[PDB]
Amino acid sequence: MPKPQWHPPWKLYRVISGHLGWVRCIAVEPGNQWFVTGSADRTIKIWDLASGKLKLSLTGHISTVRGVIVSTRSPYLFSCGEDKQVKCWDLEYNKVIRHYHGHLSAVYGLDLHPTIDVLVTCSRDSTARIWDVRTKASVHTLSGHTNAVATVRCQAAEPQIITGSHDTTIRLWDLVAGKTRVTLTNHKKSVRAVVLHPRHYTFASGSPDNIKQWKFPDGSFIQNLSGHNAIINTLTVNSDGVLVSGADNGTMHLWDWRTGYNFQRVHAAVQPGSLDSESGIFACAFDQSESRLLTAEADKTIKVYREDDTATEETHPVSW
Amino acid sequence: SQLSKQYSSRDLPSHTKIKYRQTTQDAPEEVRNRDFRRELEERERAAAREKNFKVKRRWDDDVVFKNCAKGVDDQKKDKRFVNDTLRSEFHKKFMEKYIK
Amino acid sequence: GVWRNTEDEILKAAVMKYGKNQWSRIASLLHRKSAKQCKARWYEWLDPSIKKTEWSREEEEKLLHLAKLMPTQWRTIAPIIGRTAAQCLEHYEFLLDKAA
Amino acid sequence: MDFQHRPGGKTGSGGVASSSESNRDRRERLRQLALETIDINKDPYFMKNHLGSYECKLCLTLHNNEGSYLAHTKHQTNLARRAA
Amino acid sequence: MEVVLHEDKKYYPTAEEVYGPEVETIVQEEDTQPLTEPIIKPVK
Amino acid sequence: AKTVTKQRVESHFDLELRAAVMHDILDMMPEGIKQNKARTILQHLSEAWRCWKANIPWKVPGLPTPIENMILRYVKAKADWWTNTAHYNRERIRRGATVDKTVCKKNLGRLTRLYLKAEQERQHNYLKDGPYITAEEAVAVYTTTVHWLESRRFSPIPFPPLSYKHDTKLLILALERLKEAYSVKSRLNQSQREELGLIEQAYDNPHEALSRIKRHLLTQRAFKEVGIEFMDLYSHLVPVYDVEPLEKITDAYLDQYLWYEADKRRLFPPWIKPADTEPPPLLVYKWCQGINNLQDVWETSEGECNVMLESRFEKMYEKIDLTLLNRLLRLIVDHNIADYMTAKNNVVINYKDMNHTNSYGIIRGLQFASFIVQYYGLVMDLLVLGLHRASEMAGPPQMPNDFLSFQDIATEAAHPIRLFCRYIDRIHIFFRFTADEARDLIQRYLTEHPDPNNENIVGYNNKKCWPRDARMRLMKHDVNLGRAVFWDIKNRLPRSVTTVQWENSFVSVYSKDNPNLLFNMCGFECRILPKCR
Amino acid sequence: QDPSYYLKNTNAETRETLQELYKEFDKLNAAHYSTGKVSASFTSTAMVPETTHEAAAIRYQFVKKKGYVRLHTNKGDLNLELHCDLTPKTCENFIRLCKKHYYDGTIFHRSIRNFVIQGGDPTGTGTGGESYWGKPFKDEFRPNLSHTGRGILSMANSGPNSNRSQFFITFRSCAYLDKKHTIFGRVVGGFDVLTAMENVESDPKTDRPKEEIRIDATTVFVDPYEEADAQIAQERKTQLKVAP
Amino acid sequence: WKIPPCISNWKVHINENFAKLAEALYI
Repeated sequence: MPKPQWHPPWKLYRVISGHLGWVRCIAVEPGNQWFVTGSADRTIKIWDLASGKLKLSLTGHISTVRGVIVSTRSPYLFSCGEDKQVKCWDLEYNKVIRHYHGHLSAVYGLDLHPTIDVLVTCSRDSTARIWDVRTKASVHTLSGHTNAVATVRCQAAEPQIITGSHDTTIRLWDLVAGKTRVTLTNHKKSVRAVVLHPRHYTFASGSPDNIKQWKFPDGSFIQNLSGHNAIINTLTVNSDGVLVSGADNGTMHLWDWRTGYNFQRVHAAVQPGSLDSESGIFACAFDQSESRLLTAEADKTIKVYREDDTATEETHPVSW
Repeated sequence: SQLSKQYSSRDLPSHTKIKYRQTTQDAPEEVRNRDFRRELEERERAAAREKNFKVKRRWDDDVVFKNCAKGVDDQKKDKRFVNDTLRSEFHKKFMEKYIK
Repeated sequence: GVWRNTEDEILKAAVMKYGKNQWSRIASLLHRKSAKQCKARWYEWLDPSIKKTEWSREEEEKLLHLAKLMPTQWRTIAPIIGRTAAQCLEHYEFLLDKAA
Repeated sequence: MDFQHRPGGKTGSGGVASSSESNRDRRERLRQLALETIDINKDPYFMKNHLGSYECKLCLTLHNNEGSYLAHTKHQTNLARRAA
Repeated sequence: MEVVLHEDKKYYPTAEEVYGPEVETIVQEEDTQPLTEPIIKPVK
Repeated sequence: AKTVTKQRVESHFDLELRAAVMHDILDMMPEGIKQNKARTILQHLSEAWRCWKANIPWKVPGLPTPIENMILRYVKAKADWWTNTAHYNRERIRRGATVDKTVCKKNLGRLTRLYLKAEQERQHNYLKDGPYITAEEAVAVYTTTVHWLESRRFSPIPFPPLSYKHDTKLLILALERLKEAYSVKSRLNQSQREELGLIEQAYDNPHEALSRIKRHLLTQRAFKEVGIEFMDLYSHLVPVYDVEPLEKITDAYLDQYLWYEADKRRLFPPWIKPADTEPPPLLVYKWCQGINNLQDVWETSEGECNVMLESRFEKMYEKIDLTLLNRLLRLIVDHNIADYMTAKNNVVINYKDMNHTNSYGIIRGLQFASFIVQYYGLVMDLLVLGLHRASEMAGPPQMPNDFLSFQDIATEAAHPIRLFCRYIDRIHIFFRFTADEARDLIQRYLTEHPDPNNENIVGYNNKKCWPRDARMRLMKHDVNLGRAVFWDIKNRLPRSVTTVQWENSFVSVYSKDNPNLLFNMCGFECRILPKCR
Repeated sequence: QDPSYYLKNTNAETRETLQELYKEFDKLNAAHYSTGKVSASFTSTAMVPETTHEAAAIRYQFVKKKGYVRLHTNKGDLNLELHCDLTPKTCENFIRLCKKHYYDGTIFHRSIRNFVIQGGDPTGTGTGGESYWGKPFKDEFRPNLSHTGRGILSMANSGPNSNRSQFFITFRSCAYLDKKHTIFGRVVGGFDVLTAMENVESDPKTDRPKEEIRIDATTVFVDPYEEADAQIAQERKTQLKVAP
Repeated sequence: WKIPPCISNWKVHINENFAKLAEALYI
């Protein structure tokens, strides 16, 4: 029974308001100069990382934008909406240059390969589609989940595609055949978010049942993190191993990646004019500097937390 | 579907090239060697620095109420972001502008 | 304008069959009776939640108190006291004639 | 010509008929409402005559209209007289 | 009190009161640049 | 798969919202519960959204708490989408870019529901938070009203007599007013033909109608509810009320009798416009020639500046307290007539499933509503101008003035307020100030509002339709004088009663600096340039 | 600030008008289904808006099953069981009558001709005596334990909120006492004594027994309503040890 | 988690400053 390490806690230092719809997704520019929020106001808003000023706002999705990602090696924006469409945007002309169409239902998430540069889009028709970027053709259609696929992870390691759906199963896919190889039924509830550690060849899955850490490539079941047992809509992990789990009740639970020890339990506030039901976290994301945490709250706010740098190990003790 | 012979005009070959990020466009070759941390504190420091006989009365004496425009100041009350469109200030301005 | 007991029973059965929101459907049944007349006859006379009782001492005191203070707004007075406006105006004029 | 904003009318309908047909349809609807209230009450005192009139067996009372029997609800006095 | 009017009718506290004073309250709307300015500028 | 086009927006949006409801309801269920009842949850959510559309307080006390919070959160999302979509639709219809009848009617229904929700909010907040008018301000206005009424020797309007000499002729004029609407002889409907039959019944028997009208004025203080609607003028919406036809006939003949009674007693002074004597272009010509034919008006050599102020009353309707109106109308007319006036506005506004009682706003569907708005604007003229300057306007009550005559040039120049014109709520005052009084007003204005950076120039609103040579020149002194004048005007009127906005007002200063005097009376933009200048 | 601030040229009778006016002038309560005030204030604009969701409150006679009082009636020591699961107000009324002697030391209130015998009331009229609240408890007949069968004890009343101490053991099934008197339970002992008291001589004017089964004592062998009172006292004293 | 069935309809305190103002109005 190892003694867990001490990750320092976090403190809220800025709150951004201005959306008239729910902040569905937060993406950060990979050079860490600005970030961007895709809202339920069908608005893709580029915000400054430092000043927090609204750089730009774009429309075009006829329904709610579910996913926003900016390519790390190409100057392109890939925004999937709930209008059964994905828009590729050239930011040099700031226009929709390419259209990805063919999902029979509303698209809930997307991911890109970091080196192959191929698109995967999980939607409400219990399927994902794998599209070539330039020719906009769905060269594959991953299927096998019975419920709508909540999230997809596209990694360069094996297996490449990790799909978490609402049928309490996780599918881990061989990419070259487009076929699922591992299926995990171990979650009792809907798998809504998964997070990969960037170096330890491992991942974790958040559900209303529990959190489950596994290991690539066979999906070997490493750990079961109990606690924060609400509808975990979003997950992120630091390079330090600081695991942030954010659920639809607006609570942040912060953990060590290795031991699974919950070191922080922080519930944020809401907007002044807002309901108590409007506290639900849609996207938690670290910056590229791994120093600022951006949470996408259901009162149409973006709450960015700083590290609680004044904390010490005896002011914040590690339990057991 | 490997067998279809119907071609939409949005299915034509177009935009077939892929532009990539140059070193002016934050290339991944310089993303790795660049550390975003002290960039973030220098840009936050820059933002924090650049944040900063017969005599009559007074002719206006024949009124009942004096100085009624005393506490009238809008300031940041309109800038208070109420996230409730029943009580949104833009919504109230919309109602008085569009309703006579 | 007249209200037969047959029409009142037809209106009560149409309300108990068709709910409360449907009124042109009720006015199709009631010959030479518009939906506004049906709604006014129901909620002003035929509604069973109308307090068709006699006034308590507390109800008389509140009626005389409110009609003395804030004058001649029976659609304001009647939801405070639980009566209808015709009932409260009639009983207030009865109390006025009792005082006079 | 606003084809998509024309009023509601379909071919092969027939149009609105005479007011007498609407009046007897309203009488049939009131008959069905009266029968619904009679079936809700489950009252054996209601009877249908051979000529199509209403009989109150609790009073031995004829009714040309259904509202006459509906208002006949003195009725309870002769009902208590027949109960003895 | 001197009766508060329906012109203001100020519900809710301010956002610094709600979130605390140390949180940088960013009530930011409208774009600081036009759409013609390219996000991530091209070479020239 | 088909694209989600314009005709498929709301259906796909509600379908995706329902799918989100299913995905966000399947996940807090623990082990067990055979009766999941997702159809019942959909019925609860549909009833909640329908009751929010109807402004009905929706509550099912048997309902689990996080399911109830999720229902409220989803209804909040749908309401925000509904309100923002109505905002963009109203913006593009005001631009005229979108031409669609169903979009226009849907938007008009959305704005009607939102405005009636806001009005029910305002009425409940008024009745819950008490009177906005305070006590001593209304008591002082009441006392000043009594003082001016005793000053004008006003014999009060009585109850209408049972045998009046021209009651038939006033009923004929009211029948002309009522039959003006139904002069199209169209197919109409049952309510319109019912109203026409009531009109012809009162046309056949005048005497029973007069007896019934006096009977309702004596006795009837409970009236039917009023319907409401709007028309769109593509820049704003204007309401139309709907009253019972018998009450419409009663209020029309009552309006005719009180208007002839106010004519006979000469209740309204002739500064009040729209008067029946002149067209509004002739009123423009009268106002222009009254500014013209004043003495030494263009000679601004010694700082006798000419200030033209055109403004409005903004919230002149919604802040009228009915008990204060009852107390003020018991002064004017018979107390049963005043009780009829008070109980007439205490009726229920209705639009489909919108039902709320009006209690603090005014209703512009009443026939006498024009008279009481002119009476309310008259006592606002008493409040702003003051009783001494109002007596200098009207002259003696035995020998009244016209719209634009006084007793003397000294009676003009005894006050800086020279000329006055009230057109319902649009207020048009011509002032002639001296240099010392203008400097004193500027000094007190800068005493309350100091401005070391001289920022008062850029807050001015000018007439943009005229050329730059035609516009009044914005230096510091004249704009500070106009802002001081508007500050002095705004210091008189309390915000409990009404407000006057700088953005809606226009203040022009003619001086030796500025050779033109600009105003806009009705639709007529008038620029004045003297032949000396 | 000042009342004469934003005011000038004050009139005289105005000043004595204002002068005359100034001269004249929770642990177990969580019910989880919430209050409807928040949803009502969100779905309508005619009330104060509520943003925090409020839970509904609920003691409500937190009892343990059924109690059994052996009433020493004139036919013998007959044990009548009142079920607080069936009717907690009737159980509270019967247990309070047994404790404060509205049933012990009392006579039979009523007896019908082999239909129902009502005993344990100090008034002896049919619905008299004392309930738990001082006034008579609420009358409601349960569907699981109704006023049917043999020995079925019901808190006898002429209507709702009128059952105080009179418990009516019904010797036969009848719909007259159903949904008019609160069916407390059934007689658990002395069934032959209860049948003999129901078949005893009774005057049918007030429908009351001449051979009245008079409960001189009420030995509580089990008491669900007094168990509810003891549980409420224990829940009060568990928080009164730190917050008296 | 017991759900009662939904039943469709389609298929008060007043401030005494009113009284204070009314009494001042009568005086």
